[PDB]
Amino acid sequence: MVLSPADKTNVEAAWGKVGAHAGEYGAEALERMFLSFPTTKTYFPHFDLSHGSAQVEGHGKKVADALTNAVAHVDDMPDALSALSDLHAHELRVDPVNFKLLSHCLLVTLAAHLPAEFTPAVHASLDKFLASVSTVLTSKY
Amino acid sequence: FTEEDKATITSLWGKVNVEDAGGETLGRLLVVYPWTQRFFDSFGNLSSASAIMGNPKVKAHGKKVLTSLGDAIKHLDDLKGTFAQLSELHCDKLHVDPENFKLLGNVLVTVLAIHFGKEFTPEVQASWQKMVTGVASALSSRY
Ligand code: HEM
Ligand code: HEM
Repeated sequence: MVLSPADKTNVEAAWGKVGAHAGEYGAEALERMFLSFPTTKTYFPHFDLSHGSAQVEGHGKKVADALTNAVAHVDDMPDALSALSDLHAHELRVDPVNFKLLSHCLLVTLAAHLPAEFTPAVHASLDKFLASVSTVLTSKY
Repeated sequence: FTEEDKATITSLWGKVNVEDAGGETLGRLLVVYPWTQRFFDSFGNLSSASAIMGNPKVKAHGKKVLTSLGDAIKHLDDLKGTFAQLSELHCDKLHVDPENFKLLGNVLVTVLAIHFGKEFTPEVQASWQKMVTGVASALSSRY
């Protein structure tokens, strides 16, 4: 989605409040996705996907760190995310539905931990932001 | 639905404030997915997030939507039959594209996460995703 100036500032403030918990929330979002949408597990056949798995916690930190980088580059996400799109679109060929599933589970995780920060307006801006990340990661450009 | 799913859905719903969650769910639908405002023009001014969330008609309708979902929890093995008439209404009279039923369900799940916090565990969410998937499929059935 195309982000407004208000969307960008909303995302920066919300993700800033995530702060040091970013890695923790990324792993929780992954666990939520694997349990609610078990077809997503077929992309991780080499992972231990049980609860508390070291691989899932390490991967949640990677995803969260990538989102933090995307927030810093919210005005030039295609360039900033080119290597990541190369992995997800060219190598892994992730079906775009899966980005909607992870994005939903990220929002649920933020709602469960930061209810006061997760206002309707911020919810709307984060949804647009994650859809824009998802579009880049599913494009070959 | 597993028996575990049915117990989790029934248990959690008994703790939901339906009026609060209903208004918050419909309001968030309209804020987050703004084209859905077109279906509710009779509700008045939906031109900003705070105008939507404080609109008394949005809150009243949201209560009716969640009350319909709460009534369906007594019929979890026959959601198709329970929602057949409402499926016709949303298709033939309201012309709601069925993708929007999935969106409403996902907003409801986020609102439950807001309300229940850590208690809305990954396992509890998975039962509720089955719920909103089944509701959306039942409302789409007559399309
Ligand atoms: C917001 C969306 C996403 C972000 C920011 C993201 C981020 C990342 C990052 C940073 C990596 C590691 C890249 C590297 O080490 O070079 C990665 C790898 C990977 N991603 Fe994603 N990802 C997203 C969505 C998804 C989805 C939806 C799936 C599939 C359901 C997926 C499947 C994978 C897999 C299988 C790997 C390789 C993991 C491994 O072998 O260790 N990603 N992702
Ligand atoms: C879980 C999904 C949904 C449920 C359970 C649900 C349920 C209901 C119910 C119970 C009514 C009242 C019908 C009556 O008065 O006889 C209604 C009406 C209506 N619904 Fe839905 N609905 C859902 C999704 C949606 C969505 C996604 C939209 C549009 C984006 C929508 C648009 C409408 C409209 C416009 C009305 C008429 C409101 C009025 O002017 O009074 N519904 N729905």
